[PDB]
Order: sequence, then C-alpha cells, then structure tokens
Amino acid sequence: NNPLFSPYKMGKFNLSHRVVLAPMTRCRALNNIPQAALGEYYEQRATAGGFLITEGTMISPTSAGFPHVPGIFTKEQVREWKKIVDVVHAKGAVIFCQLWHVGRASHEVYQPAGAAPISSTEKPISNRWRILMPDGTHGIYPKPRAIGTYEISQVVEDYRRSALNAIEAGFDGIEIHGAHGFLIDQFLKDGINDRTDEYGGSLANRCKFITQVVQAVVSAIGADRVGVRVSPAIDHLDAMDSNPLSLGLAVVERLNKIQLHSGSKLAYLHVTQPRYVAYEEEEARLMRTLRNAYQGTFICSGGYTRELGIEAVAQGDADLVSYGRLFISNPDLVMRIKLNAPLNKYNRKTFYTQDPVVGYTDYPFL
Ligand SMILES: Cc1cc2nc3c(=O)[nH]c(=O)nc-3n(C[C@H](O)[C@H](O)[C@H](O)COP(=O)(O)O)c2cc1C
Ligand SMILES: CCOC(=O)/C(=N\O)C(C)=O
Repeated sequence: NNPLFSPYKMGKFNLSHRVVLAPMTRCRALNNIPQAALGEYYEQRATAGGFLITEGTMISPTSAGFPHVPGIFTKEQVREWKKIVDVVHAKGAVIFCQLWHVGRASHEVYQPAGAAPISSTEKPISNRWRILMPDGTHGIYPKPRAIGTYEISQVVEDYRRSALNAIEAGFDGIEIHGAHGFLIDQFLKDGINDRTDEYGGSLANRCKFITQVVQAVVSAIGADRVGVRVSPAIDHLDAMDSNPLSLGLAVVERLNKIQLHSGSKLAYLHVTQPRYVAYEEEEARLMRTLRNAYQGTFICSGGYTRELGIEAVAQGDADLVSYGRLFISNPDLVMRIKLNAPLNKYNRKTFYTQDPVVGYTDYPFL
C-alpha cells in the first residue's frame, strides 16, 4: 500500500492523503486582485481531503516584489478570494493562504511612490541576483530601508490583520512565509541581519521577529490554523547563515514554546529541502534533525518525486509532502501519484506570465 494515501489528522483537518499543493507565485492575480483564473487553477488541483497552500499573498501595499501577485489586505481582495475558496471547498479540499512579505527582495516599480523596500538591514541583495520586472526584463535589487521597532510592530500587525482577513474570506488557515530570503528570513539569517538593537546580534534576537509574527497570528486565529514555513539552509537571494542547523533548531524551540504557552499545536512546520533552487547526506540529516526536534506535523518540500515522497512518509521523515513544479503541469497530480501514471512536463517560460489560460489552466488531465 502507498503511504502517501494513508489518512492524516492535521489538527482538526482530516486529510485523506499526504500530497500537498506547495505555495507557488504564478502572477495571474492582475493588479493584486484574485481573478477568476485562480479559481479555475485551484479547482483543477483540489481533491477531496487534499490540502492546498496558495501562492504567496501580500499583507500590505509594501509587501510585493513580483507582478500581479494577490493581496489579502483590502476588502476587495477578501471578496474575490471568497469566490476562490468556495470552489475549492466544494471539491472537499482544505486550503491555507500563504502570507508573504518580500522585504528587500523588491524594486521601486513594486513599491508605493517608488519608495525603497524595507528590511532588517540597509544591505541589498547582491548583483548576482536580478529581479523579474513587470515587462519581463530583469532589474537591479535596490538598497532597502532598515526599519525601527515601531515599524516592526506595524508589520506584525499587518500579518495579524491579514490572517483575520483570510479567515473572513473562508480560508481554513494561513501559512507564514518565513523562508527563502524574504522579510522574515532577512531577520533570521546572520548573513543579512547586522542589527545592534533587540532584533539583531544574538541568535535569540534574530528569532524575535518570527516569534512575534507567529504569536500574533496564533492569538488572532488559533494555533491549529497557522502553519509556518522556513528554510534555514537555502541558496536564494543572499540569505545565508553561519550555522543553519542551530538557526533551524532555535526556530523550532520557539515554535514548541508557543504551542506549550497557547495550549495547542500549530497546523504544521513546512521546511524547504536545501537542494531546492529557483534558477546530500548533510541535507537529509538537517531535515530529519529539525523534524525530530519539532513537536508537531512536518511538511517537506523541494525536489520531491513520487518515489522520494513515498520514501519520506514511509521512513518517518515527514508527515506530508508538498509538490510544486509537477503540480503546475499535472492538475491531477494526486491521482497520477496514486495510479503511478506518467507525468506531464512543465514549461518554466510560463511560470510567471499573466495569461489566465496559457501555461496555467491548459495543462491536460489524464
Ligand atoms: C513557480 C514557483 C513559484 C513559487 N512560489 C513560492 C511562493 O510564493 N511561496 C513559497 O513559499 N514557495 C514558492 N515556491 C517554492 C514551492 O513552494 C516549492 O517548495 C517547490 O516548488 C517544491 O519543489 P518542486 O518544484 O521540486 O516540487 C515556488 C516555486 C515555483 C516553481
Ligand atoms: C528559491 C526559493 O524561492 C521560491 O521558491 C519563491 N518564493 O518563496 C519564488 C517566488 O520563486
């Protein structure tokens, strides 16, 4: 029997199988408003008892660094998300909204009034990386503005309000994007965070921001509706730490403590496999070390296949396995994995284009 199709209780959510739609930015949410195309896309991939995580979603007007990504900070956005959540729920799926602030991984073109993006630091991403522009060219990451503690508290409140908005739209929960060199990771990683106040220096201080964000959303909507994504070891946007495993374990310790204090477990911890990039024994052991340390559900992501996902669940390395690129090109990926049916190729050229159909909803079913 296939271990990916054993049921799993993710808190109060009864999942029928362990194949998860990973969060993926696709840039079809024109003008940051969820569009009907998103409803068709998520409906195609929804299954009864299956778990879906949305594309990263803006928590505020300054949180974007990609074109046409959805927000959930306005009532117009909430109204349009509600239509998408309804069609997914009609298929029996569980769906979480990923809350995403890019921090310094932005550009004047994505910021109100062309202002500088915000970060923990004034250090820019280096010129080894270039940002996708709305016209399909690539631009230069600018120097960010380093925020003070008042502004940090405002950003935490943006997460809190967005979590409440997600519940209003009908989402089952939210995921905190704390990975991949974006705003939260710019506080976590000692290769970025050069602060001398209470949010920088020590490992404890670098973990303060993610702790406050998670506590804020747990207080607002309940721990069992909150997932947290991190990537202590990742090659993306100059987000390195001198001791990735200790960083990961410090975050896990904080999450365990939040659960004890709240008297409830989070929905899950979601960790990117260090092998995953946008453009091996030590890697696997880092994943298992974090899993063994965390008191709760563990989702693994990054480079998984049918065989590797089966291995992960069978060996106890993870409870759930999220798939990205193969879910782009296989709307019925869950069914194909169950049947061991051949998978369709994906076309990177249309990952981030705006067409509501081409490269988005026109990948065929079996
Ligand atoms: C087009 C694309 C967009 C992505 N956008 C996000 C995102 O918005 N938030 C996030 O946490 N991860 C994002 N990722 C990472 C995926 O969630 C996932 O971890 C990765 O695709 C899994 O590896 P796989 O593609 O080999 O399955 C993205 C990946 C792709 C390919
Ligand atoms: C390389 C890791 O970064 C990602 O996967 C991502 N978002 O988190 C995007 C928008 O591609």
